[PDB]
Amino acid sequence: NPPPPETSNPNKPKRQTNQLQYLLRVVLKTLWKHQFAWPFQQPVDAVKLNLPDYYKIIKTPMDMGTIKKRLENNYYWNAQECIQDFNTMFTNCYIYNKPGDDIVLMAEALEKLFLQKINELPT
Ligand SMILES: FC(F)(F)c1nnc2ccc(NCCc3c[nH]c4ccccc34)nn12
Ligand SMILES: [Cl-]
Repeated sequence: NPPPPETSNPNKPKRQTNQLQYLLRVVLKTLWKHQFAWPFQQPVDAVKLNLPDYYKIIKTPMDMGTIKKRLENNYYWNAQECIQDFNTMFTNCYIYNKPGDDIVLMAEALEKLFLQKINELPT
């Protein structure tokens, strides 16, 4: 396993915005409770899950546990940065797997719910 993505970086400029607060309170916390959220709540453990090629393929890993901790730690500058992390998470699942795989069906459902929630954001 490589080290997981950082959740703190003292030199990085940070900001609290209404949209980032909404991404944590509403978007993250709703997706987190979905029946399909569990594979995505922590970094992929390639040793535990016996996926020795996972990080041979996936070079920008991302997961909702990392996103949650970034949001709680005030890591982001803006909502778009956080949205990009969600998109990286979904894309990684699609890249490492194949259409029709159970885990891909899970990511597809979560991505549709994610887009539904970010379609309208607070001002
Ligand atoms: F680690 C991640 F994020 F779960 C993840 N991303 N791509 C993948 C590809 C395979 C995988 N095997 C872990 C156990 C498992 C076997 N069949 C499943 C069907 C749905 C969910 C988990 C599984 N886990 N995996
Ligand atoms: Cl601020």
